[PDB]
Amino acid sequence: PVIRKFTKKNVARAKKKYTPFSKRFKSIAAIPDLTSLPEFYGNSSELMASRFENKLKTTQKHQIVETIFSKVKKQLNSSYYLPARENEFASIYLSAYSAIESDSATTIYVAGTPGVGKTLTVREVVKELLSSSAQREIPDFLYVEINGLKMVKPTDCYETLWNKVSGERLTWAASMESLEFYFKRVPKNKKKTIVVLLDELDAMVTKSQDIMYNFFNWTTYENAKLIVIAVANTMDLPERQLGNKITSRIGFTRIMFTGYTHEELKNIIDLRLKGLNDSFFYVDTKTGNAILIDVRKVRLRMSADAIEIASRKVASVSGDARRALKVCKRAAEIAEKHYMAKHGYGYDGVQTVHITHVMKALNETLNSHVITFMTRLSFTAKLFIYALLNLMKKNGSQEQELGDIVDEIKLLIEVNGSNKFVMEIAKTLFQQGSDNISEQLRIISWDFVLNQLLDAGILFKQTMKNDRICCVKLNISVEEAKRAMNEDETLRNL
Amino acid sequence: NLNRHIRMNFETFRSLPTLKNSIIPLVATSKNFGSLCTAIKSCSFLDIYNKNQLSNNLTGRLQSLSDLELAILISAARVALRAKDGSFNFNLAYAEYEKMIKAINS
Amino acid sequence: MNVTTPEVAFREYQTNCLASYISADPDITPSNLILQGYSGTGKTYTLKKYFNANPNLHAVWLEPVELVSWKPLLQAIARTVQYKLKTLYPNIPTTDYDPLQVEEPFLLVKTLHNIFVQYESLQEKTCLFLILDGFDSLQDLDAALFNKYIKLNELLPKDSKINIKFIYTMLETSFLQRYSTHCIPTVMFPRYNVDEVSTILVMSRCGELMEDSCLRKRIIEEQITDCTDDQFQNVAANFIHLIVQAFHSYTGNDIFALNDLIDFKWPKYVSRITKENIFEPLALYKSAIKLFLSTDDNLSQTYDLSIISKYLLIASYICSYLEPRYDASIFSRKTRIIQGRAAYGRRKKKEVNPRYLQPSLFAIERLLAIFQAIFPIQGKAESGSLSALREESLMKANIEVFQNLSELHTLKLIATTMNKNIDYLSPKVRWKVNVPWEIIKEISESVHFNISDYFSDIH
Ligand SMILES: Nc1ncnc2c1ncn2[C@@H]1O[C@H](COP(=O)(O)OP(=O)(O)OP(=O)(O)O)[C@@H](O)[C@H]1O
Ligand SMILES: Nc1ncnc2c1ncn2[C@@H]1O[C@H](COP(=O)(O)OP(=O)(O)OP(=O)(O)O)[C@@H](O)[C@H]1O
Ligand SMILES: [Mg+2]
Ligand SMILES: [Mg+2]
Repeated sequence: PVIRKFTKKNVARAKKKYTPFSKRFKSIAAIPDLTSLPEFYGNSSELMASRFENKLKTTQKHQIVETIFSKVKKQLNSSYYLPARENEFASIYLSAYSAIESDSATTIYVAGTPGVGKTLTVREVVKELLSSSAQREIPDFLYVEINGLKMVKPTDCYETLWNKVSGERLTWAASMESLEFYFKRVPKNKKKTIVVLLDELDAMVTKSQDIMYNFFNWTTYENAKLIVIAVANTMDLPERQLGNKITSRIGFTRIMFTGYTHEELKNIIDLRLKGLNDSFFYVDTKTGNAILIDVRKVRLRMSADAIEIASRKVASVSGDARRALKVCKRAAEIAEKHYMAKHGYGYDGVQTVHITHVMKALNETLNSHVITFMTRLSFTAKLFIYALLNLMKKNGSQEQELGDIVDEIKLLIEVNGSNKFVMEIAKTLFQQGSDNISEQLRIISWDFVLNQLLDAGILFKQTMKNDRICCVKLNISVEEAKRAMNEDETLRNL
Repeated sequence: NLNRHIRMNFETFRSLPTLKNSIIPLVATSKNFGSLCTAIKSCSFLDIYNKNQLSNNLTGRLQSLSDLELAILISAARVALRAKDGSFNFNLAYAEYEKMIKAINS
Repeated sequence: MNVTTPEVAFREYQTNCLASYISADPDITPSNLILQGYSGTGKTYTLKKYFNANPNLHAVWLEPVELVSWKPLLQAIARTVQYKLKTLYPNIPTTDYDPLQVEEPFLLVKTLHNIFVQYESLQEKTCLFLILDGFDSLQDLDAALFNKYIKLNELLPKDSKINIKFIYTMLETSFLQRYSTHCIPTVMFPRYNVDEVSTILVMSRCGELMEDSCLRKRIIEEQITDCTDDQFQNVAANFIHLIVQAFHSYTGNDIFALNDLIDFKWPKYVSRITKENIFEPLALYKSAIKLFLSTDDNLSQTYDLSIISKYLLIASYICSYLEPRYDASIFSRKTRIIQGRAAYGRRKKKEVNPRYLQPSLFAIERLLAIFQAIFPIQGKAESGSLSALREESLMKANIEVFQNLSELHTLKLIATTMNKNIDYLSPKVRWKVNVPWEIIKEISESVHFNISDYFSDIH
C-alpha cells in the first residue's frame, strides 16, 4: 500500500561493521595480545596477493622478432643502485635508525618536484631498513603504503588502516575511533611500532584537513610509538593549513628534494647501462637479433657527447630524470626504426646513435605543431585573425565584439577590390558562382571555422545569446599571429 | 564542377567528413545509370543540395514574414540607432511605426 | 533496398533524402542523423508518414516534452527497449531487468549489454531506431548533452546482433549551430509559404471541419434543401480564403494558431450563412466580416471591488510617471496665508511621453499625501454652528487602507523589489507598480474620476 517517495536499488551497501574493537573485550584486563594473534598484523593478505596471478596468462608464440635497442631501453627504464643521492640517505636512515632505537614518536616532512627520486630514494632507504629488520636485532615493525590518490574518499585511510592492521571492516567513524582507542588507551609492551608515509597531500585534504589534522593529532603521544612521514611539493602546508601554533608545537623536521646536476644525471643513466655499454654482440643475418657474450660479431655504442648535451639541456630547467630517460629511449627508437627502414625486413660492424638524433628526440618535445598547423589551414581563419589584429591596431582594445570584427572584415575586403587573390576567391563564397541562389549576410564556413578555433582553444567566447554583441577574445598573441599572417604571399602585401 | 568543390573544401573547410556527408546523397538518390552519368556531370543537384542545406539560417527566414514584422523591425532598428545601447521596447516601436505610417500617408 | 516512397505534396526533397539514407540493412544507414525543422511543418507527422511507407522497419518513440531531465529518459528508454524486444520476439526467453534499475547512462549501457548477451543467438543482425522529439525543448537543458547520445554506437561492442539508431528534432538552429563540427548528416524543412500552408490546410482540416457538426446543425436550422458536398467544401474553401487573406498578415506561414482561431470563429460564421449567403458569399463575408476585422479572442465591467482599491491604485501610476516637482501646481487647493511663493511648473514640454517608459520609484508617504489630495469627498457637513467645527471632513490614515494595501502586493498588481525574504517594512525600500495605462484607464470612467488631463498635455 505505501509508496517510497524515491528509490535507491543500484546501491551497493558494503558489509562493514559499526562496533569498534573498544566493545568486544569490555575491560582493560579483558584484552588479549595482538602480537599473539593470527589475524592481526596481516598474515592473510598474501593469499589475495596470489589469488589473481593466473587470470591473464597465455603461451602464444609465433615468429618472435627481437632487435638491438630494446634491451637497452629496459636497461634504462625506471623500474630498478644509485650513489647520486646518498647524503640524504646517510641522514634520514640515521634519523630513522636512531628513532627506532629511541622508540619515540618522531615525525618528518619532505617535498620535491616530480622527478627528484623522492619516491625512489625513500623506497630504497626503507628497503635497506627492511634488511635492517633482517638483522633481527632491531624491533620488528611494519610498513604502510598510503596512496590517497589510489584511494577515493580520503577518510578511507582509517578504513584500509584497520582492514590491513586487523583485516577488520568498518566505516571511518568507527575505525579511526577504535584506532585512537588502539593508540593512546593501549600501552607499549605489546603494541607494535608501525611506519607510515603519506603521498602527495596537495589533493588529499582539500576541504579542511580534518583528516590530516586527526593524523597529526595522533602523532603526539609518549605511550604510543609510530614513524610518520609525508610527501608534497609545496612547503608552507604544515603551517598553511594548520596555522602556526600546531605546526610549531609539534616541532617536526622539514626537507625537499631538488633538481639534480647534469653530471649526476649522466652518471646514473649510464649506471643503468654499464651492463650494456660499448658491448659487442653476435648477430644473426635475417632477424638482426642482438645476442651477447650465418652470424656476425659486431659492436654497439651510443653518442657520449650526446649524453652530455642531452643531460645538459634538461638539467637546467627542472632536473627530471624521467624526462632525461624518455629522451634517451625515444632517440634510440628513431635510430632503430630508421635502421630497420634501411633493409626492410617485414613483419610476421658498428652500430651507434648520434648527437644529431639524440637532439632530434630531445627537441621536438619543445617544437610545437600549432604553428605549422595554423600556417597550413585554409585562408579564412588567417584572414579573420588578421582582421582582429587590424582592429587591435586601430584601437588597442585587447578585445572585440562579433559585429565590430565582422565590420572590420567586410571593410578589409571591399577596400581590396584590387588584389588578385581576393579577386579570384570573390563570387564562390556567398552564393557560389551560380544563380537560383539568394545572398546571405555572412559567408559560408564562418560558423564552422569559428567553432573550429574554439575547439582549438585560441578563441574565447563568453556566454550570451545575441549573435552580434557577444564579446570575443583571442588567446595567444598578435606577434605569432603575424608569424602566420605574412607567410601568405597575398597577406603580407595587404 | 567536382574539382571546384574539392577546391571548396580546400579553402572553405579543409576537412573531409563533411564532404563525405555531402557526397553520400548523390549516390543515395541515384537510381539508374544515365541519371548517375548526367547528374555527376552537371552536378546541378549539388545546387539543390547546398541551396537547401543552410537555407533557413538567416536570410530565407526573413524572406518569409509579413510586412507588419518589417515595419516594426524598422521601428526598432532606427530607434536603436538613435539610442546608446540600441535598447528598445514595445510601445516605442509602436510609436515610431505609426510615425512611419503617418509619413507614408502624408 | 526497395523503399516505397510517400508521394507527399510538399516535402519530396526530404523524402528523397531519408528514403535514400535508410533501409533495412543497417550498413547503408548512417551512425547518427538529425532531422531538424520547425513547428507545424509536420516533421513529426511525416516521419510516421514514412514509416507508413515502410512497415517492416520499426522504431521506438519517446516524447521528452513531458520529461524534464536525463535520468527519466534513461528509465523510459530502459523500459521501452526490452519491452519492444520481447513484445516482438515472443518465443525468445529472457530475464527481464528492471528499467528503473537505470540511473546513469553507464547503467543503461550495462543492462543493454546484458540484453544483448541474452539475445546473442539470433539468425541475422538488426538495427533499430530511437526517437527523441524535442530534445532541444527540454526544461533544465544544458550544453553537455548531445555528444553523449552520439556516442552510443561508440561503446557498444561491434558483435551486436541487435543495434540501435538515434533520431532527433529541433527548432532554433542556434544550439544546433553550436555543434556541427562533427560533420553530421541532417535534413531540414523551410517554413512554408502561403499557397503551401493554404494547400496543407485545404487537404488537412478540410475533412475535419467538413465533418464537424455545425454544418449539419445550420443546414436544418435554416431548413433549405438545395445542397451538395461539392459546394460544402467550396464554401468552406472560400471561407478559408477569407480567413487567410485576412490573417496571413497576422501570422504568415503557420497552421496551429490558425486552427485555434478557426475553431473559435467558424461557428459565428456558420450562424450567419443562409441561402442568399451561399448564392453570393461576398455579402455573407460582409455579414461575417467582423471577426476578420477584430479577432477579439478573449472574454462592460471589470471588477466587483471595494472603492479604495479602485482609487488608491489610480494614484501610484501618477507617483511614478510624474516628476515629484511638477505636481505642486495642480495638486494644491489651499488658500495661502503666510508669505511664500509657488514655482512655475513645467516651463518646458517633454517630447517622449513616459507612458513608453520603464517607470520610477518612490516612498509611500508620497502616496499617503497624494491620495488624500485626490480623494473623493466624504464627511458631509451642514454649515452649522458646530457641524464643521469638529467633523474634520477629510479621510485620514485608517487601518483599512493598510490592509487593503497589503492585499495588493499579494494580488501582485503592485510590485516592489522582487525579493525572497521580502520585508514590506524598511526605510530603504523602493516600490513601484507593474501595470499598464489601460488598467488605470478602465477604472476611471466607471468610477467617474478624471486624470487623463494630467497626462494629455505634456507630449
Ligand atoms: N639517483 C637516481 N638513481 C636512479 N634513478 C633515478 C635517480 N633519480 C631519479 N631517478 C629516476 O627518476 C624517477 C624519479 O622518481 P621520484 O622518486 O622522483 O618519483 P616522485 O617524484 O615521487 O613522483 P611523484 O612526484 O609523481 O610522486 C625514478 O623512477 C627513477 O627511475
Ligand atoms: N507534407 C504534409 N502533408 C500533409 N499535411 C501536412 C504536411 N506537413 C504538415 N502537415 C500538417 O501540419 C500538421 C503539423 O503537425 P506536427 O505537430 O507534426 O508539426 P511539427 O512541425 O511536427 O510540430 P512540432 O514542432 O510539435 O514537432 C500535421 O499534423 C499535418 O496535418
Ligand atoms: Mg611520489
Ligand atoms: Mg510534431
